[PDB]
Amino acid sequence: GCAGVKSSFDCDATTSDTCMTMTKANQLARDKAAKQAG
Amino acid sequence: GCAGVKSSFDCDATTSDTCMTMTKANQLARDKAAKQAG
Amino acid sequence: GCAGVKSSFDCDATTSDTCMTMTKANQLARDKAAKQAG
Amino acid sequence: GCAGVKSSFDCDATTSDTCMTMTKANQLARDKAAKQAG
Amino acid sequence: GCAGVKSSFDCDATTSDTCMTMTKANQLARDKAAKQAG
Amino acid sequence: PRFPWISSGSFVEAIVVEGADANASVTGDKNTAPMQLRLTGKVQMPNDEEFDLTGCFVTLEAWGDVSSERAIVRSRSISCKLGDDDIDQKIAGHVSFMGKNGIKGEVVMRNGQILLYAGGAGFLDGIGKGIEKAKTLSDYYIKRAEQYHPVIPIGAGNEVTLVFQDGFQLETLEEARAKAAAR
Amino acid sequence: PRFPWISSGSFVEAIVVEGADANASVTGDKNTAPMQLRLTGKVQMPNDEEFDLTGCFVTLEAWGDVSSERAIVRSRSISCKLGDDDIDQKIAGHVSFMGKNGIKGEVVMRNGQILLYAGGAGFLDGIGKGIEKAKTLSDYYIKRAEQYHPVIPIGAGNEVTLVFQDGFQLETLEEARAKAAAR
Amino acid sequence: PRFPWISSGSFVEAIVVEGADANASVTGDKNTAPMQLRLTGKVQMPNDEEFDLTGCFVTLEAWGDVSSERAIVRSRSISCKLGDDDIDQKIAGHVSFMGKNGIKGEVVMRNGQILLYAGGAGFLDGIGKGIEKAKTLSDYYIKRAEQYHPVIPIGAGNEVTLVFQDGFQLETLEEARAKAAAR
Amino acid sequence: PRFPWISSGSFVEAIVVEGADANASVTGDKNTAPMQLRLTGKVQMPNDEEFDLTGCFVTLEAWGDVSSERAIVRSRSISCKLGDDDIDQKIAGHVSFMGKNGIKGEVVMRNGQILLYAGGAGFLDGIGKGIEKAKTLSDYYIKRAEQYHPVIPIGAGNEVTLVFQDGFQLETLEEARAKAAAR
Repeated sequence: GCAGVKSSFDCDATTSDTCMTMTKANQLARDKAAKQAG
Repeated sequence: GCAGVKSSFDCDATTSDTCMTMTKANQLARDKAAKQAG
Repeated sequence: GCAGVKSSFDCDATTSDTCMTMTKANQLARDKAAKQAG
Repeated sequence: GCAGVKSSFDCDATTSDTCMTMTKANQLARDKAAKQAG
Repeated sequence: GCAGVKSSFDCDATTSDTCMTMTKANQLARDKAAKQAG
Repeated sequence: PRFPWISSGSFVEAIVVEGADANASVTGDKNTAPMQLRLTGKVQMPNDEEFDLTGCFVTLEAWGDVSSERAIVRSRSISCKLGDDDIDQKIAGHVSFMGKNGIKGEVVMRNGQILLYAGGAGFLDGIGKGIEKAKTLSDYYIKRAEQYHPVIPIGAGNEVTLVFQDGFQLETLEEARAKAAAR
Repeated sequence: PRFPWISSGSFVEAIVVEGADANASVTGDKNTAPMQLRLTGKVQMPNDEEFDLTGCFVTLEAWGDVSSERAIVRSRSISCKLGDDDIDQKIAGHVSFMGKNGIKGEVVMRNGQILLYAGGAGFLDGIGKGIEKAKTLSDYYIKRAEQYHPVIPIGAGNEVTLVFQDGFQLETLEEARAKAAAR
Repeated sequence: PRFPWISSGSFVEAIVVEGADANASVTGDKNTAPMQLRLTGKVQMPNDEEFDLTGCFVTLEAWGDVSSERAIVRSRSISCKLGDDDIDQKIAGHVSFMGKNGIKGEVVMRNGQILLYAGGAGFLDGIGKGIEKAKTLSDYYIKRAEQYHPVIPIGAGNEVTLVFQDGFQLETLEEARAKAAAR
Repeated sequence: PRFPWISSGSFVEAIVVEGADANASVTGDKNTAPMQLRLTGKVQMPNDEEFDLTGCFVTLEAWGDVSSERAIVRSRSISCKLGDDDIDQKIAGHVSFMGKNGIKGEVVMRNGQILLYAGGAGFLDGIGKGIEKAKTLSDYYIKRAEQYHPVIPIGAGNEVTLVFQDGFQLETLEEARAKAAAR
């Protein structure tokens, strides 16, 4: 059969699995911080 | 079959699972305290 | 089957499960004491 | 039967198995570093 | 039945089993080094 | 000492800032999941009096129980910087939601697909044995479905009220170092 | 000391730079998979005040649990070079995503082909036994399918918020050597 | 000391020079297969600063795990001769590919012919027992097919990024002998 | 000392002079089969520099593993007579072929006739038992077929590259006796 109590989380917010290198994430973090400071 | 004694809590008041970040909850707490003080 | 000896308490006085916050119960206790003192 | 939860990684980025000697990889690393410095 | 995950290495580079004596391999190594130095 | 004595049983209205999923199994008290909330009221004290302690962080711990779909929370510490001083005391309090003890949610389980497959395998096995006039798959799927445990999810941004079970005297970091210098 | 006291419960918005696959099995807490993230905010402190600590690396550890499809992260250390000095302290913090504790993903399993073959062998065995009026292959395939364990994949470049469970005093390497020279 | 402090979490882009086949079995951590790669970038440090360390060899170790088709790599040592000096330090780092931890490949198994023969023998045995109105070969073939273990092959010439989990101070051989002469 | 420091990770192109058959069984690491190769390149060192060490013998050891059809080689010692001096040091290196670790061949087994006879005996036994409305030969043939173990053959005259896992200082025999005369 199925499970018991409701089998669902009521706010679906998963992570995005994109394949970017360490250096690209580093450059994105610089861009984010630079924008945020301004 | 079913359970025995009544299977229900008589005042349904659950929590709301909305996906907001720490900083957003922080800003909401500031708004709440600022309103309450006034 | 059923139970043995009588399965009933002869004075039904249960509690009321209303969902009110701590502060609301506190204010109700102030109201009660203030009325009682007068 | 099949598995349970989803049987797939959502960003397929595998390695390339080409048969090149140590010295050839060394020369490629020189080429890469020389280009990057310029 | 068969195996599970893919049963193949994706760059086939095996060794050559030729029957040559120690001294012949030695002379080949001399030839190789002499050519390489020039 | 410019700091009143927070008597046993004072409570303050707060708001959750970091939620968690309460580990609700026969062994959840030892696997706690940290939460956090932040004071947005005035500490209510027994004789209708207060002490302004707002805009401060108190860190918590959580673990749910399945019978009553609530998440039991045991406080850890406080943190306050009213002025040029710091505060870090340990609080043995707890958190109550909408009148009763512990925040309540809706218990959640995930063994839907695995249990479906196990039941299908068992039913097919039974009918296959019956109609003759698989079996070793079912035990694997049970052991795979038996490693979960129901969890109660708590959002971030719900209203709760912290309450101090045992009273204590609020003191800053410097006053703590100075008395620690005596002995 | 030109360095404020990072009180218990301060949090800072960050971004993941090295992902990982969370070992989500009955024994995952001991087989941790390192991640890493890098601070891109300002440390939020309890009384609406901050301390500029941006552009710094904090190294982590990870291990998922299957019930709640989240990846629990326990910080390891920090690293900062604001100016001509270095920083390397140990941080006992954690990481929360979108409000709740631990980053969430989608649990992933690979026993598709092996389980398919095992089930086919079992079904063929059952019908072959039934219709008479292989068997020793199935146990091998089960033991081959039983050595996996579901994993939760976490990309590199998602937004999270580090939070310091226990407060500490930020100090540089040189100030650490000098006090270590006393005793 | 003409050598900066390589803080915890710095990473450098590299390229694999010697591949390997990752021993991916229940016991692979103890049977490691050496790899090697060679630095072709500039060491990225936490506050957007670097240190030219290019054209140097760092030797590794490898062992894969089957669930996530990745090859976990634990560094061994470094080797550099910038100038007239030598360098040989021990590095406790690791290697990440395309964002996540460990280089990924495609797991490979070889029990095709042996398993085919074992299954054929078992099927023939079953039908031979059934239709009466070999057996001792099958156990030999299973024990011959049970001595393999899946491996993940890694080429030589793929791009990876080494990352130093724990910081250290780079020093040459001569500076190491001199301090070793003190005690 | 007219001899540079061979840093950790330097490699040199070589060529195999004595092949071997790699004992590839569950116990092969203890039954090693010696090989030998002879240096026909220039030692590549980390910062694009070299040291002429050509025309010298380095003796090895071998043992294969079946999963990856490779032959793992652990070096033993070196031998050089550049000039009027001798060299005999111990090298803890290994050998890599065509990019990856260990030389690769094609695994080879010989139980063709014995296994054929055992299978024939078993099949005849099964049908003889079945059609009634030899046996003690089969166990002997299994025990005779179970004393082999697959081997990987390596020719003599293939190209490989030795690589030194741990660095060392090259010294001649006389310089070794003189320092041994001190203590």
